[PDB]
Amino acid sequence: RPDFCLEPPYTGPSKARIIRYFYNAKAGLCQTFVYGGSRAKRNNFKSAEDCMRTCGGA
Amino acid sequence: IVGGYTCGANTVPYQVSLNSGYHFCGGSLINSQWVVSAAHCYKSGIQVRLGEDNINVVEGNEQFISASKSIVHPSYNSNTLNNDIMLIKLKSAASLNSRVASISLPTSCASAGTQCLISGWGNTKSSGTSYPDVLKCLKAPILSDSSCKSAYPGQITSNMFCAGYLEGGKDSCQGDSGGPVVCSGKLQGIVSWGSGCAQKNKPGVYTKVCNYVSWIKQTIASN
Ligand SMILES: [Ca+2]
Ligand SMILES: [Ca+2]
Ligand code: NA
Repeated sequence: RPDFCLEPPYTGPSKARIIRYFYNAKAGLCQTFVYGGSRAKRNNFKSAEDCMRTCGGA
Repeated sequence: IVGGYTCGANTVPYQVSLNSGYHFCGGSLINSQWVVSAAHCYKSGIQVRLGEDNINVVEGNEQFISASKSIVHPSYNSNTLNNDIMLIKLKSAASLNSRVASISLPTSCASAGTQCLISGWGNTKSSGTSYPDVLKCLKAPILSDSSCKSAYPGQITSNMFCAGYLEGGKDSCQGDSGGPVVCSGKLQGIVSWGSGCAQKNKPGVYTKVCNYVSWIKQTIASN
């Protein structure tokens, strides 16, 4: 099945500026991005630790 | 705010910033202890920042007050974004002055074409990223429900309304959510969502405050 850790970060339609983490496969690390507040995809974490635990090494 | 202008220090006294270690949403002060924002702006450890202009520097007129309560509308739907409204109670009453003031709730809904003031510290670029230090403002008209539905097929509910310009270039953006849309001195909208920002044929969508006046008053009074 497709690895959700490899999907590009998704901001969504809402207009909040919430900082979340996503696994950047090209760089091999969890980076920050702007989440709009709704319709989050799975490559969206509240902390670097959550991101590494879920997507580390993808 | 994309395509707007610098409001001027404290020229929008009811505009507040919601901070959770950084600015993430806006809000509108409706009385000394209550702020209206968006449901999707619900976050942990919210601190309401009043009397702000430059959000990155202490200028002297600020009041930082923690949220003691954050009540999301009981019918908020995180998928459709219907009922995108939240009420925040201030832990201690804000000191009202010329730079920190409340905005009146509407007595009736605003008609299409009515000019309004939209403000916030959100992204100022339609394509790319640039967040302002000072508060930005935008004059934009309320759009018809027919045009709103045409722009967003099967997405506009009775609790939403579009505002802006169909040609693109002027709109609210990421970081503006929860903020005000004031028309003729009344809070008619809450920055909610849209397809990107300032895109042609994709005006911003806002929560229709006039549909929630009774709920707002009763909820504030019961908390
Ligand atoms: Ca990063
Ligand atoms: Ca400041
Ligand atoms: Na200033």
